[PDB]
Parts: sequence; C-alpha cells; structure tokens
Amino acid sequence: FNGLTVLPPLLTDEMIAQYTSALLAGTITSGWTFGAGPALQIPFPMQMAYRFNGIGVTQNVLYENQKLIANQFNSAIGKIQDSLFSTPSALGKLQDVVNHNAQALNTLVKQLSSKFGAISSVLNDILSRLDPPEAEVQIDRLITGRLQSLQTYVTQQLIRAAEIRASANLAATKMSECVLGQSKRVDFCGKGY
Amino acid sequence: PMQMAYRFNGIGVTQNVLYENQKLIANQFNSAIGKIQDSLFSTPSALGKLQDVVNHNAQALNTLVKQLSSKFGAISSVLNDILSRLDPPEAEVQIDRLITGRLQSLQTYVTQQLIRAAEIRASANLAATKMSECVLGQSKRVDFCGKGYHLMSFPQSAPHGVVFLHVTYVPAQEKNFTTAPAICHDGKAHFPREGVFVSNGTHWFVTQRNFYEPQIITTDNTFVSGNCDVVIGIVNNTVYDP
Amino acid sequence: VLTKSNKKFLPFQQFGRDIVDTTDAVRDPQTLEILDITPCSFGGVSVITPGTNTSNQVAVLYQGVNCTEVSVAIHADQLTPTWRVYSTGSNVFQTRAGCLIGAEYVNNSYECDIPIGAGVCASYQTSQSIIAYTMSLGAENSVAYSNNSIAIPTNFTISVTTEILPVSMTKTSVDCTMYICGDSTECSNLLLQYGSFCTQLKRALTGIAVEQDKNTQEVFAQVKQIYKTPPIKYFGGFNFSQILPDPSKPSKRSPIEDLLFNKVT
Amino acid sequence: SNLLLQYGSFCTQLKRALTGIAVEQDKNTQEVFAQVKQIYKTPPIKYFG
Ligand SMILES: *[C@@H]1O[C@H](CO)[C@@H](O[C@@H]2O[C@H](CO)[C@@H](O[C@@H]3O[C@H](CO)[C@@H](O)[C@H](O)[C@@H]3O)[C@H](O)[C@H]2NC(C)=O)[C@H](O)[C@H]1NC(C)=O
Ligand SMILES: *[C@@H]1O[C@H](CO)[C@@H](O[C@@H]2O[C@H](CO)[C@@H](O)[C@H](O)[C@H]2NC(C)=O)[C@H](O)[C@H]1NC(C)=O
Ligand SMILES: *[C@@H]1O[C@H](CO)[C@@H](O[C@@H]2O[C@H](CO)[C@@H](O)[C@H](O)[C@H]2NC(C)=O)[C@H](O)[C@H]1NC(C)=O
Ligand SMILES: *[C@@H]1O[C@H](CO)[C@@H](O)[C@H](O)[C@H]1NC(C)=O
Ligand SMILES: *[C@@H]1O[C@H](CO)[C@@H](O)[C@H](O)[C@H]1NC(C)=O
Ligand SMILES: *[C@@H]1O[C@H](CO)[C@@H](O)[C@H](O)[C@H]1NC(C)=O
Repeated sequence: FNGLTVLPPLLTDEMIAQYTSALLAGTITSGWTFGAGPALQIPFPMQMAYRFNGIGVTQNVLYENQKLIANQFNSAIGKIQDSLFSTPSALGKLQDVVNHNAQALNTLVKQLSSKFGAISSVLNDILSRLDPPEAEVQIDRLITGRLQSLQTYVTQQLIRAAEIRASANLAATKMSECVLGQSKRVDFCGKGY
Repeated sequence: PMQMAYRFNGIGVTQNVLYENQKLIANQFNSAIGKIQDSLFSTPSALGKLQDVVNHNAQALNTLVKQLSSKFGAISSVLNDILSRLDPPEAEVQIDRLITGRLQSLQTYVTQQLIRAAEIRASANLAATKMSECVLGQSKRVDFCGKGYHLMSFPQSAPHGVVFLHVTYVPAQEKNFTTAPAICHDGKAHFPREGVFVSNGTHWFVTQRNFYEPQIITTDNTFVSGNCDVVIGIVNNTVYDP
Repeated sequence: VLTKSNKKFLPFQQFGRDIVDTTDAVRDPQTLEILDITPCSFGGVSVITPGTNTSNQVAVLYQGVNCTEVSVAIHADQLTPTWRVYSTGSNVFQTRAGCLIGAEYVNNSYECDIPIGAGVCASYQTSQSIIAYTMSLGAENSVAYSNNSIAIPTNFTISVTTEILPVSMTKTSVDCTMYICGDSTECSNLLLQYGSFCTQLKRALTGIAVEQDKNTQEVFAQVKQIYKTPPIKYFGGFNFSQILPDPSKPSKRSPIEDLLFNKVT
Repeated sequence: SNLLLQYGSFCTQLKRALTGIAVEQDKNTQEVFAQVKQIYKTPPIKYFG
C-alpha cells in the first residue's frame, strides 16, 4: 500500500453463480432453443435423441439403451470430482494469472527501496542532509528511476490484458457454440463427437 | 425466392413455408430494413467503437505534440535560447537532457501504436472471417452471424470499418402439446423420420421441430425398429398404410 | 497510526519489517511496548453525475474506506479533496466498493444504469434525485418441464440486427530530425551518438502502415470480379433499395452508407 | 511534486491506460456470462430420465 489500490469487480460471485444456474436450467429444461428465441420445453430423453441425430446416429440407439447411457453419464460426473481433487496441479492456468499479478505488484513495491544512483532511497534523508542545488539532482534521478518503473509496469499490464482478452473471447465463443447449441467443429467442444 | 427457400431448408424448416407465406415474409423484411435506418439515426452513441479509434489516435498525436513544450528539468524548452544563453559545455548537458526526454516520448508513442495495431489486426481478422462465413455462405454456428437462426448477411462500408446487417429467423407464438417417443401399432415400435409426435388431446400427429404443421401418421413418415417392451414412454395409436 | 500489538519481539530487536520492506511494527524505546504502524487511509474520490443537460446534483464515492472514518475526518478537518462535503444527512451509505454520499439505498432492483461496484449501481429517478440500489439480473422464468410436455412454435419473425467492426487505423509517420532537433545544426551531431533508435522507429511505423492496407485488402477484396445488378426489377417483393447504390448522387453510395458516413467524424 | 510537474503528461496517460484495463475486465466478464435474457429456474428437481 504505497498508492496502489485494488478495485472490486462489478459482478459479485453470487451473481455469476446465478447466471451459471440460469444457463444450466435453460439447457436442461428447454434444450438448444433458448439461445435462438423464446425458450420451449422438451423432455430430456427426446433432447438426447435429437443430439444423437445430430452426430449421425439414429434414435433407436438411445431409447433402447437409456439405462446404460444414464449410468455411464452418472459415473463420468462422479469421476470428474475425484479426478479434479486428486491432481493438485489441475487449475494451474488460473493460478498463473494471480501469481503473475502478485509478482508484478511486489516488484513494483520493492523498487521503491533502490537507490537508483542516489544517496538514499528515503527522500526525507535526502532533503534534510544537503542543499537545494544537489537536492535537485538527486530528486531528479529518483524521479526518472521511478517513472521508468511505472512505465514498465503499465506496459506489461497492457500486454497481459491483451492475452486475457483473447482468452475471454475464446470463452465467449465456446459458451455460445458449445453450450447454447451443438458443434460439428472437431476438437472444439471436446475430444470426440 | 428460391435462394431464400434454400436458406430456410438450411435451418430445418421445409420449403412449403416460404412459398406459402412469401407476401408476409417480404413485408416483414421490408419493415425491418425500414426500421434499421431510424434505429441508426436516432441513437447518437451507436457507432462508438468506430469513434474510439479516431479519438485515441488524435489523443496520441496531441500528447506527443504537447510534450514538446515540456522542459524535462532543463533551463528552458527551446533549443535557440539554450544555445544563445550559455557556454558549450552546459549547452551539451541541456541538449542531452532534452534529447533523452524526447526519445522517451517517441518510444512510448511507438509502443502504444504497436499494441493498438495488434488489437485492430485481431478485429480485422474477425471481420474477414465474418465476411467469408455470413455473406458468402450460411453459418450454422450459434450466435455468430446474429441472434437467432441465420438467413443472410449484407455488408456496408463505414469510415475505418464495416457494418454487417444480419437477417435472422426467430420463432414465436408457441403452443403446448403432449409428446411420446414412439408408437406401437402391431407389436413393433415406430419412430419419426424428421419430426416429433404430438397430440392435442384426442388424436396424434407427426410434425416438424420449428413450425407447427400436423400430418397423419403413415408408414412413409415413420420407421420401425424392434418390439415394444424396451422403450419407456410408448403410446398405442394407429399407423395408416396408404 | 500507532496501535497496540501482540507480536513477541526478541530482546535485541528494535524494528519490524513485512514481506517486502515496510516498517510494519516498532518498539518504543522507553516503555518497551510493541506498537503496530498502519498507514493513513487514502484512495479515490470518484464522482457520479446523471448529466449536466438533465440536472446538476451529484454523488461522491470514496473508494475503500469505512464511512465512519470519512465522517470522523469530515468533522474537524482531515480530508484533502477540500469540497466542504457534498451535502450530508440520511445519505451516507456503506457499500463493498466504499462510502457513498449523495444517494439513498432503495430496496428495489432494476437494470443497472451507472455502475458503482459490487452489486451496487446508481441512477436518477423520481423531486427526482440520485438513488443507489442492488443490480437485478433479469426476470425469473420457470419453464414448465414435464415428462410428456412439448412446446412448438406456430409463427415466425424475420429480424435484422446490426454489427459494427473496426478494420483499420490511421497511418502516421514521424521524422526524428524535425521532432527532436528542430531545425538545429548543433543538435543533430549530438544525436548520432545515441545509436540507431530512429531507424527502428521508422521501421515499426512502416510496418504498421503496410499492415493497415493488408487489413482492408483482406476484409473487402474477397471477390475476383465486380458484379452489377440488372435494371432493378422484382426481386420477389424484397425491396433492397436502402442498401444498393443510388445512381442519383455523387460518390455512388447507398442511403444507409450515407447515414454512416454522415455520423462518424 | 513541483519538480514532477515539469515532466509533462505521463501521469494522465498512465491513469487512462489503467482505467482502460479496468473497464475492459468487466466488459469481458459481461460478454462471457451475460448471454441469457431471463433467469431460468429449475423445476422441483425431479426425474430427468
Ligand atoms: C415423471 O416420471 C417420474 C418417474 O420416475 C415421476 O416420479 C415419481 O413419482 C412417484 C409418484 O407419482 C414417486 O413415488 C413416490 O415415491 C416415494 C418414495 O419415498 C413414496 O414414499 C411415495 O409413496 C411414492 O410411491 C416416485 O418416487 C417418483 N420418482 C422419481 C425418481 O421422481 C414424476 O412424478 C413424473 N412427473 C410427472 C410429469 O408427473
Ligand atoms: C385435435 O385436432 C383434430 C384435427 O384433426 C381435431 O379433429 C377434428 O376436429 C373437428 C372440430 O370441429 C371435428 O369437426 C372433426 O371431425 C375432427 N376430426 C377428427 C380427425 O376426428 C380434434 O377435435 C382436436 N381435438 C382437440 C381436443 O382439440
Ligand atoms: C423501398 O422502400 C423505400 C422506403 O419507403 C420506398 O421509397 C419511398 O417510395 C415512395 C413511393 O415511390 C416515395 O414517395 C418516397 O419518397 C420514397 N422514399 C424514399 C426513401 O425515397 C421505395 O419506393 C420502396 N421501393 C419499392 C419498389 O416500393
Ligand atoms: C397398447 O397399450 C395398451 C396399454 O398398455 C395395451 O393394453 C395394448 O395391448 C397395447 N397394444 C395396442 C397396440 O393396442
Ligand atoms: C467500519 O466500522 C464499523 C464500526 O465499528 C465496523 O462495525 C465495521 O465492521 C467497519 N467495517 C466496514 C467497512 O463496515
Ligand atoms: C403470424 O404473425 C403475423 C404478424 O404478427 C400475423 O399477421 C399472422 O396472422 C400470424 N399468423 C398466425 C398463424 O397467427
């Protein structure tokens, strides 16, 4: 805390949870029809039959194998929790962002204690030790050093915000095509049909 | 009209609808295109992302030319006075200071321009993809060429950018029905070929999935697969044979 | 601010330091008591306005401070915006973003107009004044799911939407000699010793310049040949006159194109 | 501060760039998550096949 402030997000975590719940409810109760107009209700097995038609498999495969498919789906969801919890280095990409931000802030707050070719990193010591003539030179040196530090920080932040924007655009496209509908693109919404 | 019949067939709706509602569809399209002009004209902050580019470039140039008046901890901000006021050594010192400051200004400007150029290059590639997929063809990607099912897209030029008019299809006036995955007639299950089974309370019909059009169930609309003991929600009606 | 602490120093230590450099703690040389040093509260003094064309009332949002402190420091004189406070009473609200003075917290909820922070937005409503509230995410619509219920549309609507995208930016070029050493023969000799910064600046600018033309060529020149519409006749009933060229005015554009060209400056 | 005043308008651009990043973050979140018009509620959580 030396002039650096962190601002809160506009959308709180509960609101994002409520969007996620709304999207899930629309998917499970209406199908793919709530992203392209008013939502229309449809039973879940019929929706899954429509999706099998979409991947090129007839309807008979689903209705004559309903229990087996339901069991496989339930087992997969069950194993997802264990797979995520067992591996510690699973959510590494998100941790990289916070770690890089912390490193940048810490480097910035550390560079206040570098003499930068001056007598001392404490300005009060500089002022109450010598005359205004040399004080001008020392203060100018410190000002140039800290201005360069700030410029570096801001440029790095912009470069990283560019990448985060690209990832956000990709996530939006995935939400619009993978969640609000069915994708024929290969290796986009998973490894498989 | 044949082109739009093909467009309709590409979103799941048969060709009967367009040829039987051509006048209504043409009127709807004309009214929408009419409203577009008023919607663009009335709202001032519509072409905003296009204005931001011009404003940012102007601000960059203005700050660059404003920092030329900065003194950067020198005697003054003009070379003529610094030259014609003092000795060559201190002149060298002051000129070195000013040169360093102005090099820093140029470096900042060029880096900012590179970053903004990268962003605009990404936007331009996106625009090219939209032109190739929504104007030269029909896109099945959801919410890529407009909200709703896609029919057409038209381009328009604009200062430093493009404006796409997306023409899309939105269903309306829904109605409730009772469904059933299959129907058993003579001990064997029948499944639909392209539609869903509905019933208004008394009789059963087979219909499409995006526009109500009931049809009687016949052997040329349904296909048979297996007996009737394995499916869950199977009703028992008749499948006529023409 | 020097508050009481509970750190257990060792008998030979004087100060204390945090993970970076800062003097978090200190020990008084006389009474030999640990004292925690916490920095003075500071932040932004952001301003909320509905529009000078509409009204003149404002609200002020202090970021990341307990309303209590502000008020305490409002009394006496400790704050440094020096605004004599924008009007006090039953108008000091404490939100997760900070301390808001000039608006009243209602219990209603509708679409956000001016974001403030956390769930808190502000607007100007009815006499009429600035109010602050918690954002509403939209209505609640429970779909009638059932084991044997389906919904089928009976009508359609043809809609036209607009999307806007930048394609290019202005091409600029800068000369070092005129910028840095303006019309001076005694400054140029002192620029040759700083190396070859100028050549790479010019290279970067030229690269941006050529990329600007590559962008337009890629976006627009996707047709090998130029096609012309026939003598405009019955397209089945579809009009198209608002998007096609109008051969009755210079520059041969179209009405929507003219409107677009007459609104961007 | 008086000496810093002579260095020009570095500060206004630094602040503008930081605020640009700040608003961009909220825009990104809104684009990713606020894709639905109305909030949909699940029924009494029941047999989904
Ligand atoms: C859609 O189909 C499901 C079939 O699974 C229906 O749910 C079932 O409804 C019956 C009652 O109608 C439930 O039976 C009750 O079970 C409890 C068990 O403790 C028992 O104490 C009661 O006396 C009664 O037998 C049954 O459990 C329930 N099954 C599930 C998994 O929900 C559902 O009602 C149908 N929905 C519609 C549209 O009616
Ligand atoms: C469900 O739709 C069918 C459409 O065929 C209706 O059947 C006809 O309804 C009219 C009503 O005036 C009768 O005059 C016809 O004789 C009926 N024909 C058949 C096929 O029986 C049926 O009445 C509708 N039922 C409900 C509950 O709406
Ligand atoms: C296409 O739509 C435009 C917009 O309404 C029509 O233009 C108007 O047409 C009437 C009748 O000719 C004229 O009196 C108006 O002055 C026109 N307004 C404009 C915008 O110039 C146009 O006629 C329609 N095209 C067809 C073939 O009906
Ligand atoms: C149809 O279903 C009823 C009730 O399950 C059953 O009694 C009957 O034998 C079935 N067969 C047909 C096609 O009538
Ligand atoms: C602010 O001070 C009050 C006074 O005790 C305290 O209750 C509260 O927790 C503090 N924090 C905030 C920001 O509400
Ligand atoms: C469909 O909508 C149009 C326009 O609202 C209306 O004129 C027409 O009568 C409607 N048709 C039906 C079947 O309701």
